Amino acid sequence: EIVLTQSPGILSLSPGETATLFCKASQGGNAMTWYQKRRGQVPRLLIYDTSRRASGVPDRFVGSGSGTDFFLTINKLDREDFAVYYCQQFEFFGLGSELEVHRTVAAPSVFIFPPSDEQLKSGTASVVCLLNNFYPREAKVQWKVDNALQSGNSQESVTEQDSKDSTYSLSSTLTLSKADYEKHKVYACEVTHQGLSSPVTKSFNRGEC
Amino acid sequence: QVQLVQSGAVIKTPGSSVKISCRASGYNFRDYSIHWVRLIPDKGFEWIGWIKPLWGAVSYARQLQGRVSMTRQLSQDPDDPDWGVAYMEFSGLTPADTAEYFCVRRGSCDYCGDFPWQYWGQGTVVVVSSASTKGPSVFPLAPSSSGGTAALGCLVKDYFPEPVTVSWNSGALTSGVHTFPAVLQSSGLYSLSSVVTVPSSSLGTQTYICNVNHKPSNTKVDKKVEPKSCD
Ligand SMILES: [Cu+2]
Ligand SMILES: [Cu+2]
Ligand SMILES: [Cu+2]
Repeated sequence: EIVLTQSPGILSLSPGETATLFCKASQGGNAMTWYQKRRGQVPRLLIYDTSRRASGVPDRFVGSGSGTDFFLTINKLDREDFAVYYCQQFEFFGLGSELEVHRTVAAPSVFIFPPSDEQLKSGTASVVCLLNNFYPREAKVQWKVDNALQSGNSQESVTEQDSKDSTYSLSSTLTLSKADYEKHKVYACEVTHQGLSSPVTKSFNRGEC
Repeated sequence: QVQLVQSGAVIKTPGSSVKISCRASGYNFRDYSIHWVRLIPDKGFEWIGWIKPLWGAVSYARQLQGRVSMTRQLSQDPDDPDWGVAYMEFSGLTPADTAEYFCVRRGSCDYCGDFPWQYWGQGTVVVVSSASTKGPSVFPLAPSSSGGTAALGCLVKDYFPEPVTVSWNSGALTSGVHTFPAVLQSSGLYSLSSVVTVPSSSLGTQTYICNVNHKPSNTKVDKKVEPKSCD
């Protein structure tokens, strides 16, 4: 079988700059194919036969390489070019390289929300931590319950990159039984991010306004 | 104009099979191989197989052998060869098969083979789950107990299947809103939250209502979000 290894996993650039994406094949001498998949859109053939442009593909896309080492270059990239790019040989695919928009570092504003009294009546407590309008997307959210670090009982969700300001937002939801929720007092979300000189904690005390 | 049009999204129970259609037009259907490929969350593309419509010859991915059955319907009038329908039936489904499935076809290159896919169907989402349809419970994410920026929201919990739509104040509030992609919980039910940031000074003057719609259960909820009642 053939293995195709793409790099980098994520490339962060601005419109007008030039993007270089790499796809390495485990076997030499086969032609390379590239696809573009914009978020939520049908995949699109970009390059075939290593350097040939598919229908409607502008000349700023350049496919190149040979042997085992293949490249997709996007010259003076357009805002429409932020997407995931995949290489292919026969039935075999790379795992994709994502082109995302670079911007200045932005620390997240952080908010914590207690479970509502309505939900608690049902036997479950959801505690939510919001990280708003930050860049880059990498962030660490740690839940603490009376300073005990939580593991295995939270789920995160991250928005698509904002089309105007290029930031991300993120939620983390901690799920507890009502019984467990009522056993402890201090509920805290600790956030680590490149824009923060030290981690930021937001917290509330159960039963306290 | 080559066109490939697939059947719609579907929910399937574990152990069942799904038959997806690919209605082709704009070229002689008997003369090109139709391929199938799926895009799997966290794993990428996986080629499924191909079918050559003339005689129905097929080739399936070795690791999927037994799970795949491709068939086709040909035009029976030789006056009218430029359409056909290809089918891909995928059996023994498990939640790992939740993915977006595509019929694809090569372009104009006569020497490049059948794998460089110029033409794509629009995709068919298949969700494999044992869960039953269920409308969401909507709970407030209440603004923290200033004059500055406050955050508030709605937690939309325990619904199946996707999707839910959320608006604020019947679409009058859009700036600062973030409606997060849903997460699948260990229960097999989805959950998401929708939040908005606003000036703190507006919390006593402005009403904030999230409008939650879950068409699969025809659930519609309007939840007013306000500061929690304190002593
Ligand atoms: Cu483009
Ligand atoms: Cu405690
Ligand atoms: Cu925001």
